[PDB]
Amino acid sequence: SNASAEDVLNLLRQAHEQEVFDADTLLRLEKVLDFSDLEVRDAMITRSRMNVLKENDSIERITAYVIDTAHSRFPVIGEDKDEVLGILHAKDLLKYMFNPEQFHLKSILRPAVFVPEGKSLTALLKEFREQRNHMAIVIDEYGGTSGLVTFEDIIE
Amino acid sequence: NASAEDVLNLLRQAHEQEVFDADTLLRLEKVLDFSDLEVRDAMITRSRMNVLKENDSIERITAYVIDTAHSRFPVIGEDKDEVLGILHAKDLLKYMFNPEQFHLKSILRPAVFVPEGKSLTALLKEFREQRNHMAIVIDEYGGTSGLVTFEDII
Ligand SMILES: Nc1ncnc2c1ncn2[C@@H]1O[C@H](CO)[C@@H](O)[C@H]1O
Ligand SMILES: Nc1ncnc2c1ncn2[C@@H]1O[C@H](CO)[C@@H](O)[C@H]1O
Repeated sequence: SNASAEDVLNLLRQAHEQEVFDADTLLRLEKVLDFSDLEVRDAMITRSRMNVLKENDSIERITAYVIDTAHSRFPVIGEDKDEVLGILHAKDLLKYMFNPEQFHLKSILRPAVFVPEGKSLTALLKEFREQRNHMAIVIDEYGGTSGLVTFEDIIE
Repeated sequence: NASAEDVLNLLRQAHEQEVFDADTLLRLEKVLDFSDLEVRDAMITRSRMNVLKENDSIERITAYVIDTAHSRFPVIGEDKDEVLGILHAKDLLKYMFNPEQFHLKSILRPAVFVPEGKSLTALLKEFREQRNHMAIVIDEYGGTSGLVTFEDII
């Protein structure tokens, strides 16, 4: 026939009132339902607001910036934010705890995963869980950087 | 029981009607089929926990943290039945250019403790409210049973 999320909601609210499951479960199911309507667009941090690291910055300046912002992962850029070279994970810096003089950012930089703004959060979540990924870079329909999106932001 | 099955097949029907996609269906099914789960069911058991000893040197701590590659670690005193707090790996960066100043306890956060028989559903809720990611699971006498993470229950 034909249906809406509304019909599913009624169906579930019904089961709860018939005590098939409890209030907390009901809230969890409705949250999943609401989540299914969302896209990367809805959870991303926009380009002009991302905290990034410059390709050629010193270990001292990188480390201070990482501590200051307290993030765990950072896009690393070349000329500007439309040239993302990779992702640095804050804790990969600890490899240089005792030999900072040997710091080589390219030695610890990981490749960036790219996604479009229209991608469903359910697909993104599945891919984050599979790839053991935590951050993706969001690309606009022309190849430019639209922003970034994180696992911790979407599981909120 | 007949209540649960029924809710399920109507969820599948809503899927075949384009209400939501297969990925969502999976999430919904999981939240149901597994709504009776407890912390006990998702925990990393005591022997498999990767922990830090309170008095280990910055060298030993740092190598272990890099090797196991977790982002969070219980910190213990005498043994695993004495958890003193949780260390976030990135907080070690505080000592990058002054490793001689290392004081593990200055970067140690309070541990949260939960019972084995707590529902995952309730735990999930408390993790989200508390902006918490790890809990230490304890038995009926306060002994450590294991640890449990947001990652593992979602
Ligand atoms: N490298 C980054 N640049 C801009 N915002 C971030 C970055 N990493 C995490 N965030 C956001 O800040 C919060 C805490 O890090 C996260 O929930 C996320 O929304
Ligand atoms: N301190 C720790 N000791 C043992 N396993 C952990 C620790 N922190 C996260 N994990 C588990 O390692 C896996 C990868 O993060 C997850 O299943 C997570 O639960």
